[PDB]
Amino acid sequence: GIRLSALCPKFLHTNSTSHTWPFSAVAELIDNAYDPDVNAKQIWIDKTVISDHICLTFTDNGNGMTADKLHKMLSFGFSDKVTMNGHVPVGLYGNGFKSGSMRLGKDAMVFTKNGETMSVGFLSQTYLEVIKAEHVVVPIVTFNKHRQMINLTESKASLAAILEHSLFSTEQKLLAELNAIMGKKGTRIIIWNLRSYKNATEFDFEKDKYDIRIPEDYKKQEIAPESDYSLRAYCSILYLKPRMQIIIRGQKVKTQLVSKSLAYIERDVYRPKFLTRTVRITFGFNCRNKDHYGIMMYHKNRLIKAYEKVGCQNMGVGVVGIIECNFLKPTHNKQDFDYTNEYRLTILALGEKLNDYWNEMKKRPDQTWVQCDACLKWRKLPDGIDQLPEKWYCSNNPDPQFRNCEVPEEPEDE
Amino acid sequence: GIRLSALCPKFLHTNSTSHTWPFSAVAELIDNAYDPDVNAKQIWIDKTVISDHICLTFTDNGNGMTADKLHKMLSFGFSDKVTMNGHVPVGLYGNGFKSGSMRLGKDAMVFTKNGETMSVGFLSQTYLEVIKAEHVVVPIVTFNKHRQMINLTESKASLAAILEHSLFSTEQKLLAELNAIMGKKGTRIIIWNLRSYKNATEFDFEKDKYDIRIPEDYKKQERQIAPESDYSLRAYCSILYLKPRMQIIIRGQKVKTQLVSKSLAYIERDVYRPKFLTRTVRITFGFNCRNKDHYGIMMYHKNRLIKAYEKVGCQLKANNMGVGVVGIIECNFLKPTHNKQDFDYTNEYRLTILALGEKLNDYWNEMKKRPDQTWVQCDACLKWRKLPDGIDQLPEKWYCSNNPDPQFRNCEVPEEPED
Amino acid sequence: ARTKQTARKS
Amino acid sequence: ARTKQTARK
Ligand SMILES: Nc1ncnc2c1ncn2[C@@H]1O[C@H](COP(=O)(O)OP(=O)(O)NP(=O)(O)O)[C@@H](O)[C@H]1O
Ligand SMILES: Nc1ncnc2c1ncn2[C@@H]1O[C@H](COP(=O)(O)OP(=O)(O)NP(=O)(O)O)[C@@H](O)[C@H]1O
Ligand SMILES: [Mg+2]
Ligand SMILES: [Mg+2]
Ligand SMILES: [Zn+2]
Ligand SMILES: [Zn+2]
Repeated sequence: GIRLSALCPKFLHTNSTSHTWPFSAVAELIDNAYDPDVNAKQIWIDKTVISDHICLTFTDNGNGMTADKLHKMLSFGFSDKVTMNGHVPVGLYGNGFKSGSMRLGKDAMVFTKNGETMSVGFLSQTYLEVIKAEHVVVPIVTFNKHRQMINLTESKASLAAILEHSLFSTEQKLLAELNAIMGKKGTRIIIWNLRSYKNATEFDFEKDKYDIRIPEDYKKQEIAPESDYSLRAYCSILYLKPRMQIIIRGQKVKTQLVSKSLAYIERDVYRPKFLTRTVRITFGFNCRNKDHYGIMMYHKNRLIKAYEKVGCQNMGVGVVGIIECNFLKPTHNKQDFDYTNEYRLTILALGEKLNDYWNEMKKRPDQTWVQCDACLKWRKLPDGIDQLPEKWYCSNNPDPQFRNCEVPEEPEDE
Repeated sequence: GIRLSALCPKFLHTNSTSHTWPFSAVAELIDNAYDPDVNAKQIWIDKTVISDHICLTFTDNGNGMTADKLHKMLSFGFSDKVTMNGHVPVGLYGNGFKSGSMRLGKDAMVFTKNGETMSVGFLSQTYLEVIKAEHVVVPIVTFNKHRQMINLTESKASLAAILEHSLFSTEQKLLAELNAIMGKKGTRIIIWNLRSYKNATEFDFEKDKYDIRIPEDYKKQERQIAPESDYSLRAYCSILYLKPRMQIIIRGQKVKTQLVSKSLAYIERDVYRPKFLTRTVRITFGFNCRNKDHYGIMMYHKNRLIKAYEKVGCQLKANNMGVGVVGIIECNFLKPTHNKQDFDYTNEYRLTILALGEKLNDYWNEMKKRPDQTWVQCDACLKWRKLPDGIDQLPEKWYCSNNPDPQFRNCEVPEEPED
Repeated sequence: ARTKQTARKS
Repeated sequence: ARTKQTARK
């Protein structure tokens, strides 16, 4: 007879307030694709328009979800991720999709295929406001491999809601997105009702069509390094030892390598009292720029903090350190660690070591298109596609904006 | 037929990961007492031991809660607070108690009286682990003014749970805490299983008897010599509210609120008039006479302090500029972050920051005992028991067994030495 | 009821 | 199927 704690729709906004850098939210979605339970080898991040709404999409070729798993994804605190074959999940908290999605936009939808079933999940602030829901309710529709519904009572109600309040008015509209996952397995996340300032999106898509950017009005709370304002630059350094390929705006992201990025590389070790094991550090002088230097702190192969100054905050420059600390704990937005005693010690050690180091030491990739078999029109393709079907038609186009034979061909780049 | 989104117990820890500075969590509990729906005049923050567990307690003489409201309190996202008579609530998110309590400790209990009923609510990670709940369930027990149980099916179950896994193993143990709320109306929050490092709590209670402090290994992350507020709860509580409406008592000694007029010199006033607003924002600029070296901008939101000692303008630029210069501004137009220790980093925040620095620069170029403890004597045993500051009035006859303080509740317990 | 006072010592 | 290639930018 004991009551369950309840979730109010308003909390959805509240849970997003930790992200003050939007890329933190983006990073979270990427992480979920990266994690070994999904095991995606590609993630495509795109900007498109659907039903007159600017949309951000995250599409991956990973394992997908059962319906129940979908529910957990749309629920708070459920995570069951284990290391596989030395692939360690970043995911811990069980909050990352909600916090990220909602930070990016009011409304989000998840289409997933696990190769036995496909499901569609709705997490909308807008929907909840309209129906004046007192609880967070997440519609789910599920289908067999044959496009036949299952779990009908849930599905019927869910579909009715989704069709009515969703971007996608028709069943036909929904399955198109399911179709945009080319493989048997995978997931597509669509987010709309993006944060707008000055009646325009927080993001700037105009300046570089191959990037998602933060407008000039840019630096973090903290001359800004690129990763601060370019998603592409950020994605490059996001993973220390990349296991997945990220495509932004259809152009794949070229990962940096320490070699060819740094000179006078030297190794160092951290042997805290509190730790069983040693932790390596790599110190380098920064080739590309100068102004960008500091420590790169990675946790579980993912980047938490970058360009953090240590030791000498002038004096000591162009110096970079790379360390991975799996013993620290990330904060709510995974952009910092908990400010513990151990964290403090690590920072201290890093500075001393860096100081020692200092004293001691002194063409984008080609686009690809396919021709439609029933227009003869050429339609643009994103990188990272291993296989095309024998014949390709505008109808099966993943890009929402050229799914019609009657859609004029895009000019190639001037 | 659509499914409800679900809360997993593990989330309770997750929600607490915003707070990296323990005080931010404490602050949330204070705000909730401060807020006009509660309207507490006084809040008592204490360290005590119960059932062999160190505990932090937060007790107020505010309006209290109905059973349902208590449920919402133990629920995520429900807030319905409105300004009254110019008293503007701090809370809008609906997450602060959960985020705070859980940051401070694994388990928490809430006792409340609204003067028609009293109810008790349990929010424990430990309880949830032990019964392996897949969902967050919050047991609640509710009573009538006559100490009779009501809403029985829930209470009956709720109660059984509280006794078994709670600190308080008996109906009697529970009612004691309810008693510790002296007024007809009010609330008591008890938090236990506090965070421990080095097999000791993250907090240091022994260095100062009258304070809750963070031990030295202490500066905040942002900071580089540390002002008091960073390591002392009392120091922090002084500056917490711009125009205080409530009295905070820590460890039984009340907290005296700092005043600008008595704290700053060469006070000057400036105005912020940005294009995005229809109203002026006042600013106060002062020189810090007192510790030379805590200076910067204090930014207040809804009369509440969000960040302090933010360095702006020339102060940023070099070692030597702006030192001793303090600014006070309230920004109601900004939005606080998850832990309410910062604002959302938006074009508006950036602009405001820029203006403060320019304005601060202009200013800079332009210019150039503790209160007594009180004791009460037990009528039955004649022992003297220490009393916290802030009590408006006492009953005619007082006995060790009606003591709010948990540690001295029976006459059989030795009288405590005076200082 | 009866009440003393004392000095708190820093 | 048929696939062109192109320079970017
Ligand atoms: N792209 C995806 N593909 C497959 N499964 C996913 C995907 N995104 C989320 N999930 C599932 O839904 C859950 C939600 O992810 P998230 O909300 O990030 O929680 P988490 O990754 O487990 N922990 P954290 O990320 O640390 O908050 C994950 O546990 C996954 O099981
Ligand atoms: N000491 C208290 N006395 C009475 N009611 C309380 C008390 N603390 C919390 N509540 C109720 O419980 C709710 C939860 O508080 P909290 O979790 O802080 O949410 P909030 O203050 O409404 N919003 P925020 O604090 O901004 O997250 C409040 O809205 C109050 O209605
Ligand atoms: Mg995740
Ligand atoms: Mg609050
Ligand atoms: Zn075609
Ligand atoms: Zn006595």
